Amino acid sequence: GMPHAFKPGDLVFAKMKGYPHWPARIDDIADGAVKPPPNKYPIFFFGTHETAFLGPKDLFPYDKSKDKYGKPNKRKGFNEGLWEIQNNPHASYS
Repeated sequence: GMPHAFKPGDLVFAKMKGYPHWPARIDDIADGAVKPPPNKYPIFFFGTHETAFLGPKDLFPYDKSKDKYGKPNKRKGFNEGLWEIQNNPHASYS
């Protein structure tokens, strides 16, 4: 097939119910691990230990959205996650 819209390493803000748009990346599925439902992706939330499966309606490509969503807030882990996406977005995190 053609390349998917999102691929491992892509940076986003990801939206979950109850939470502000959160700095995140598309992760690899580990060898042998559960794969997402169709047209979903494993999303690693910077500043957290959360990986969740989300679809595109909840994914805001980082460059388009950073001016609006890339602003400090005091949710736990948020500003740490902003630091990570800005300063070391491709490091090992878990």
